[PDB]
Amino acid sequence: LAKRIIAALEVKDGRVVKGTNFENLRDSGDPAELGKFYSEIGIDELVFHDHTASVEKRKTMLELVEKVAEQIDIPFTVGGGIHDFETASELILRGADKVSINTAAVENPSLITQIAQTFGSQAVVVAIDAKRVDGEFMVFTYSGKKNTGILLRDWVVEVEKRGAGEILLTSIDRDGTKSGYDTEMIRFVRPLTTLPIIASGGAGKMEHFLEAFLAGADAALAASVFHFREIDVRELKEYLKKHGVNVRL
Repeated sequence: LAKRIIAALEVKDGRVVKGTNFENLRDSGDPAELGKFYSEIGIDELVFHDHTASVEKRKTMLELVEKVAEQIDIPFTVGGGIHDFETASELILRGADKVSINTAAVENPSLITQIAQTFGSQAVVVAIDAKRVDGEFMVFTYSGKKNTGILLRDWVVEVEKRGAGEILLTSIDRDGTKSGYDTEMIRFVRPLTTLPIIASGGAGKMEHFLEAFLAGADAALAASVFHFREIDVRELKEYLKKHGVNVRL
């Protein structure tokens, strides 16, 4: 099955947060320029997660989307504080291919269906942040601050029922570490859904990507390993292809 390598760019006020090690760029903090660069070195898709203050957030995210869309021809997803249909709609119309929803989806699962009814299931990425609590995988909202008491098992099934197109599955246990993707979590989710699963959290070395794909991920997302050039994207794809993973070269 075909596998995707996805770069996540954390943004705020139209700037990439903590930038990159790429000396070749005019501006290593320019999300559009960085996105273009990633598409040229072989990234399959981009995910932008915005952290801009409330007063300028809506306009800032729309400007980001417009600027990014001019520079790239590969799919991109935008998210971070999308709480209703109109916000999602404006972002897709302005150029995003997909939107990520998380806290708002948990609080109002019909939001998934609402977006999907106009933009198709393929436009809706449900980001699920999960962690082990007393031996069970639980869903967390508010940037991992709130244990919802909802079992990951139940939420995955509901997300697909509501019409999501893809699940962006972040293990809070691994996110920010470089210890590996949470392959147990990925394997737990795999049989519960037909949807593409984007593995997120824990990437540290090329072998972690192989492990994630063996676990049943359809895509693997990473940020700082790419931005700080711990992993070269071309080298990663060549590595994965060598070991039998169907990646696009």
